Amino acid sequence: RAAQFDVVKHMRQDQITNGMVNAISTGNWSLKRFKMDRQGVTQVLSRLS
Amino acid sequence: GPSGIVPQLQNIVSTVNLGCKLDLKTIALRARNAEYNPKRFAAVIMRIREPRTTALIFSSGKMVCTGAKSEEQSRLAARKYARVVQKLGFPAKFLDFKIQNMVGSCDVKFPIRLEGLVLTHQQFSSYEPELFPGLIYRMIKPRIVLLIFVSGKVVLTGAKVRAEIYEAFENIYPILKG
Amino acid sequence: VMGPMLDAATRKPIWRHEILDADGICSPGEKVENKQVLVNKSMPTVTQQPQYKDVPITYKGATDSYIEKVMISSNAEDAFLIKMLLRQ
Amino acid sequence: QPMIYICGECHTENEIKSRDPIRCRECGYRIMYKKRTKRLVVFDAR
Amino acid sequence: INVEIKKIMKANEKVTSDADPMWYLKYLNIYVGLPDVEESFNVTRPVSP
Amino acid sequence: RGRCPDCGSTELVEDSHYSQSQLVCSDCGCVVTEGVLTTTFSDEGSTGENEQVSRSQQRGLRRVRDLCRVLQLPPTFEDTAVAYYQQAYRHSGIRAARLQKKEVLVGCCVLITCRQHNWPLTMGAICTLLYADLDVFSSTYMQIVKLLGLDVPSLCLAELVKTYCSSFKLFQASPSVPAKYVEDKEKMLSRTMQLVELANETWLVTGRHPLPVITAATFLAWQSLQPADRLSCSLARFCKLANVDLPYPASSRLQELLAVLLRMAEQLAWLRVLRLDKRSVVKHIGDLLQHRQSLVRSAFRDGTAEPALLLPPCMLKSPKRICPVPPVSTVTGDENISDSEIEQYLRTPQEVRDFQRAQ
Ligand SMILES: [Zn+2]
Ligand SMILES: [Zn+2]
Repeated sequence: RAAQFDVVKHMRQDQITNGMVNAISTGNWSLKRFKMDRQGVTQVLSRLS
Repeated sequence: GPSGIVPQLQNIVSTVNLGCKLDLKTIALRARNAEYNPKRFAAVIMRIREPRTTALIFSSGKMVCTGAKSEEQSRLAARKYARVVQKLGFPAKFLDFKIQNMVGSCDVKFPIRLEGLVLTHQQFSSYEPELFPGLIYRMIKPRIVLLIFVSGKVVLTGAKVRAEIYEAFENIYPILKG
Repeated sequence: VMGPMLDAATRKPIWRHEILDADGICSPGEKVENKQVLVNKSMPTVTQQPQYKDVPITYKGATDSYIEKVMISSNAEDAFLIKMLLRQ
Repeated sequence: QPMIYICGECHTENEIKSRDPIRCRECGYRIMYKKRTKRLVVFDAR
Repeated sequence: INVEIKKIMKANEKVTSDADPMWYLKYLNIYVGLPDVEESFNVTRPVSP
Repeated sequence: RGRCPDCGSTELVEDSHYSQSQLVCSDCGCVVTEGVLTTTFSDEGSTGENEQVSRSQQRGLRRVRDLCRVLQLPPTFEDTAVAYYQQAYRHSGIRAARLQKKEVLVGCCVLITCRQHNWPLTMGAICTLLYADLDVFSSTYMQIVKLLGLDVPSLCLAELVKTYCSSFKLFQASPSVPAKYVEDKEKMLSRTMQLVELANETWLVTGRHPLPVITAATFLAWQSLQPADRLSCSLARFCKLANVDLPYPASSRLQELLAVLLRMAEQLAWLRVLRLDKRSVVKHIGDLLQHRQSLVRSAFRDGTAEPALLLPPCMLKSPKRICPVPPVSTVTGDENISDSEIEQYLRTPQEVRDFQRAQ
């Protein structure tokens, strides 16, 4: 553009939400910087008693 | 019938073809009542004081006039411009004169709540006060656009003959009477 | 959701719609048994007026149940939500 | 013909028929329950 | 949520442009608030568990 | 089959006892005595067929979704917005239109989407992100709507106020607002309703920018809740506390509404006795709001079934004459033309040379 861009036109906010909720609900994470792809991190809380 | 009032006319628009090509630079050179800019536009602007009108003449030989109150006054002014061109030396002639538009307006002496009208005539009504205060009504018979305001004033445009303006007027009379 | 289908010969809803209410959903306090419908949901088959196909929510189980409480709520995406609590 | 749900945490008849988004009459609550039936159901005291 | 988020944001406090020297975008502090719910009129209310 | 065992049944319906399947028909109480079993999928583990699409077209689509993710509204807003966009991308004029008109055209479809869900959203809030300007984007907005002729609601008055009122900072203490400025939101929003309802019936809403009405009402409602504490404030002094930038018409709306409320004030003798004016009328709106429906019908001169004129300001100024019959007329257009008038519009060669020298 002939004039400076504004970051508010792109400063978006669904990414953090999606990542956090998907990791906690699905129960498997891929920390590809750390290079670990573990699963079975979460369990539903057993309300038998 | 209406409430004793028939719309007035505000403007006239007409065109005429002079039957020959013209040198715009010469006309602007020798006309006291003309303005022209060759480097950006292809037509010369001129005006006369009676009938108080303006004319737009291209090098192609066609002419557009506005400012008239009636079709006869537009035709008279167009003949006046043709005479002006003739005295400038060109073989100007008054041919195929035609009226193209005129504007009408009226008032009903009582206020109108536009929200109801847009709520009942969605197919024709536009109500965007934040963009333009007036309500826009696209009327189909005759092919006329009516502009309506809360004061009860109504404006009519888009006709080729005056009977179209008055026809749209009495067509909208019962609707606004509701 | 549409209400119970009444038999003109009886002025009473058909057996599979016996438990329903006028709104098309089951009534707390009442007694449901196998393959009776609980909600009478319908979807658009057209995906000129839209046509609709039946696809109810039915109870399937061994013994009867009683209906403890029925909840109705909503998200902000306009999606309605029903929940029911059955007891034995 | 009108239907009568009761609101959560205020329990005032909420009287909704149309397909409007669910809402209380005064509360902010979005949750409602159905009222009991008027048909009688017999039980076996075993 | 009370001392670690702040360090992790601190560790990445500034992003740098591709050109135009002294152009930069800086985080200075970050907050986490209290629970609330979306509603269909970009308006909010607190909620219970 | 379709038939019953021997006769004219035709329908086909299921039946089964213990996880089988059969065929119910009806002319007798029969399954047609035949049935069939079912074979099913599952115990394993919305098209593709996605066209490449014009590169610029999908670039625009990306703007569509990057816009709707700002407001973070529920997803179906995004998808249906995309659908409307694709529908609009089927005409030569839009394709050849400059990219700025494209940057605005994404905005309008998202806007009409929210209008369908009666989701409150205003004009500039969109244009904020689009480098646009009032005329550019409004003119274009009209163009597509008339082109598509789709039905779309207006901004309904009460909807926008909820999100507008909730944006203020008056609801908690802060170093900018000590408690005397703090107020309960419920009371304020109620009061604003009781004022805006007056505004519309008194013709004030119609044909004006709507937001100035809200600002004026909120300012005065906030004052009137603690007038002894708040009479000393002003428009900007109040707004900058809430970091709100105010309408300049809000002054016009304010003068208008005070003019209205003093005319209500005179209707009651026990208000009349105080000789109310601009300064004092504010601290009694709590009194007037209880009886406003009586005040209006005691105040208007228009007592007809269908002393003060209950009319919009456009003629509260009163006509200089009440529109006598216009002089609709014709003339003789065929007369001769005076050549002297024509020659007056011509420059002499001396004047021609003067203009040549000047040029
Ligand atoms: Zn409630
Ligand atoms: Zn048979």
